[PDB]
Amino acid sequence: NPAIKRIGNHITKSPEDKREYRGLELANGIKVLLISDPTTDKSSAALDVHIGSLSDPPNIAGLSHFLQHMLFLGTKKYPKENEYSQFLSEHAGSSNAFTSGEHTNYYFDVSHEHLEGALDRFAQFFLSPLFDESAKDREVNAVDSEHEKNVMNDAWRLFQLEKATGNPKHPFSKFGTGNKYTLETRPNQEGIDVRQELLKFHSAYYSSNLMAVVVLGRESLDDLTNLVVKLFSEVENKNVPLPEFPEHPFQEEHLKQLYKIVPIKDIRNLYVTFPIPDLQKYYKSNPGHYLGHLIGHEGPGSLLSELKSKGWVNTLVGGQKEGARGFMFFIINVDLTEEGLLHVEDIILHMFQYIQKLRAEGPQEWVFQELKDLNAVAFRFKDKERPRGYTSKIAGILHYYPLEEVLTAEYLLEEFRPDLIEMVLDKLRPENVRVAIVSKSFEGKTDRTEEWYGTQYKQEAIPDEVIKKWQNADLNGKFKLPTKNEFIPTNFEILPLEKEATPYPALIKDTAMSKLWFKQDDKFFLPKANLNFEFFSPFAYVDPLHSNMAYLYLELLKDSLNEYAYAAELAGLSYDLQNTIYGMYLSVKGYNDKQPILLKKIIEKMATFEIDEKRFEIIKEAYMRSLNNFRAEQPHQHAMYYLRLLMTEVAWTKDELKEALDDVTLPRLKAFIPQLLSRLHIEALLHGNITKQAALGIMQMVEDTLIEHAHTKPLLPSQLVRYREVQLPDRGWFVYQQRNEVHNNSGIEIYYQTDMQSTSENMFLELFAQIISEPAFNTLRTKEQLGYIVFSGPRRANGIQGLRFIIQSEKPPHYLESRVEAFLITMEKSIEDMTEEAFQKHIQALAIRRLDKPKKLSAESAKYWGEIISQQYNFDRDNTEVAYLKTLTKEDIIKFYKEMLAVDAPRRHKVSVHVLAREMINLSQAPALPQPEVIQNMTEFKRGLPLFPLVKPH
Ligand SMILES: [Zn+2]
Repeated sequence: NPAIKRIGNHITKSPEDKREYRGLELANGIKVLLISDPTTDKSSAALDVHIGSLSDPPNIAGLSHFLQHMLFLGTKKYPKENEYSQFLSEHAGSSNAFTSGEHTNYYFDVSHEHLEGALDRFAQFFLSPLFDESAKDREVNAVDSEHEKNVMNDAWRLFQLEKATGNPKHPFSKFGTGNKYTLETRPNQEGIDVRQELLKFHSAYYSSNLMAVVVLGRESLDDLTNLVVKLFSEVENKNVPLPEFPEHPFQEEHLKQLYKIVPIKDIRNLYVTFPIPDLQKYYKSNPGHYLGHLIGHEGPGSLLSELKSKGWVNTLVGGQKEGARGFMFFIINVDLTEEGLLHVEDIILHMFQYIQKLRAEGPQEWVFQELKDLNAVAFRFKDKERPRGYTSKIAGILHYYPLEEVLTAEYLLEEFRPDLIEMVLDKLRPENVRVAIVSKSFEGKTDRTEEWYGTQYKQEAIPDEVIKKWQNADLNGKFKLPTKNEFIPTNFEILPLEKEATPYPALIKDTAMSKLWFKQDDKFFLPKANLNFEFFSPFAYVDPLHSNMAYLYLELLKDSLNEYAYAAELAGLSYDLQNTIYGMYLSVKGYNDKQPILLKKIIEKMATFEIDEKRFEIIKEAYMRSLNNFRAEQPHQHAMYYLRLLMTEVAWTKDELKEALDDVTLPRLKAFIPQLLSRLHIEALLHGNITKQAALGIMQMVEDTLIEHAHTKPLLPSQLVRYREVQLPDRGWFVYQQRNEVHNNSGIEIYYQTDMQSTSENMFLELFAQIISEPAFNTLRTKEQLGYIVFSGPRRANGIQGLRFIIQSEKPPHYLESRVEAFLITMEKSIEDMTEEAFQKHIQALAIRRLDKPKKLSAESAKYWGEIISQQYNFDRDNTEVAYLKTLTKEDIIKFYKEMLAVDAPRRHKVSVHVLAREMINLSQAPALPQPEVIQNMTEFKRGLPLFPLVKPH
């Protein structure tokens, strides 16, 4: 075969991985991985081009990102602007892409029966894209919103600020997103033909030698091979040299520098950065991760422990951070308490003290050995990935590793390299340090402005006196290396499937205190389990004050277990613990071996909790800011939030919570906890590598612990009250209007309430949503370009449902309203004009999506958990609902549109949330809308309306 340059030897995989693999290099240089999974419901492909933003023309920032957007909008073989989206949508698929500095990564999934058609359309992106003039003029606005959305976001600002403070000559300094100015206005002004620059760029850099492809399907490896050779060997090889960046963006003049930065949110952070060489080639020893593991440790003896005890920091991140081919960074990032903010010099001294400890002890093979063993176990028992993410991830790493090692390369450690460890450790020195402090206290004291985001900051030399103090850091006896991790699992035995084992969770305990749902894993056979618990107390959400206290309690509890639980975390045993409107939620996930130990500790801790006053005051202060910082969330997020407040029976606002927070004292909190625990109901799902007897024991152990230490008594069934959704009146339209003070975009959510969830009402809604899904995106974004964010689909809450539209835009909400209304009328015509085959395609597409099997335990657990917390308990829901779905007709959907959704629908139930921005033809005809009732007060609104029933259990 002349189209294939070489075929891969065995691709190393986990012995638990039933998927089949073959690696190839095509004659044109494309590295390929083929994955055969005859069980998969969705097939997938991805292609990664080893070119990105760092290669943008200096005079056209964002070109490669723009290019990425434009490949979706038509090729020579498939010139219809949305043929790709529409094909994927009509075949249960989805696509996306991303542009980073050195990569452009495209990926899709689709129903397994339609891989070839999806893959063919896809391949044309890399052969002959149209870069249509009309589409270019429109899509540039979507890139502009993407950017607009990021501008007042603290992370993006910091991201670009770093680039702005290094060598300006370095490609690292480039603005990667682009916007209307960089991609249209300035280029027109400078006489540039952007369509030619896209063609020029595609031609020069989209070369086969820089591409890697991954394809996953039901087909055999042989069949997948022919397929890929067929569609991809015509991609042209231009032998483009791979861009490299051997010169660090941070040279001498950029070291021993301090940056004082004003955030948008009220946050307090410190970023310590060291420039380091490119460690990528050392992947078999991974010295930077060895050091990140230690410097970032959260257990006893760690840097974070001492910083916490001193009341200076709460969280810490440490380790290596990617740059590009040629350079990397090493970082230590902490948040700051109000004291911490006054002690940055000391915090940083402690950092250099801990680093000095590492020099003193030298490289530790036992530490390396441990990281190795953990990674080995993690790889062996890796959860089976969803195809779309998997092809994308592997396509990226086909560029860095031999074909035979792509699956293992990022997991298995091979080499102990004390030499490389000392080499990197030698870079972590004060003379090589960069320091950034983010705090509102710098407000008004800054003299520089980063140009792309507007970030206010100040730059100073770190004084030599301060550098010297850091350089002479003695050994602090508070810092000890971590000890052996006792949570490392050793028992991976898969218990044989019991005789009375069930396909769905079975109710195996139904007492006044406990409802225990159980299922032994019959699918995945990895030594793991998920243990989920809902704790109900009417006292977790009875008022704002108690809602605050439930939160602080659990935050305090997690803060207190952190040192102990960290070992468990590294050993693949994690837990999740948060307060809810009904109670408390606890999830323990991971290797089942040491699980009961961690679970017992959490419950013991809950029931015998002693609060540290210093920890209390600090966490309370952070929570204060956290509530306040909601003002800086995105407009569309505000819209969703306000709607959730409006449609739920009981809901405390951020203002209400914040106001009540000043009244939370230590005495009150101490009194609250035993009250909260005094009466409970526990509903649990125990699912995985466990038996009925172990499950009964785990459950009973949780109860017995609560009973012994907290004297927990049962709740009454009548107390187990779920909240209802507000029942909107026939033909009603309500508008609630608010302003976002931070962002200069508007947000809108439109909710067309339909009826109670129900087999029939569920599938009417879901099928209509399926049909309008792609056209809504194509119409409201691609054509009309209202915003980057355009979403439509079902909304489900409290047993009720309806259709929702969410948009974030530069246009005012009342304008968005008419365009969404104009769009609905178009869909009605579209359903009338659509063929029977086209209609059945949509039924078939939704069917595939609903019946898509979970590939890992947690995904299956999640399905059940939904059935359980919604109190609907409909475990066979998918087969049932798909069967009903298949009997539906074009006529049925049209009747449902006319009765519930159309503008003059007799049972239209419409509520709109308008979030105004900070400073506030060729188009289809929008219908005239009625005068809306403007909601002035959320409480009056709820009082004046009925409440829906709750859904009856299955
Ligand atoms: Zn984008």
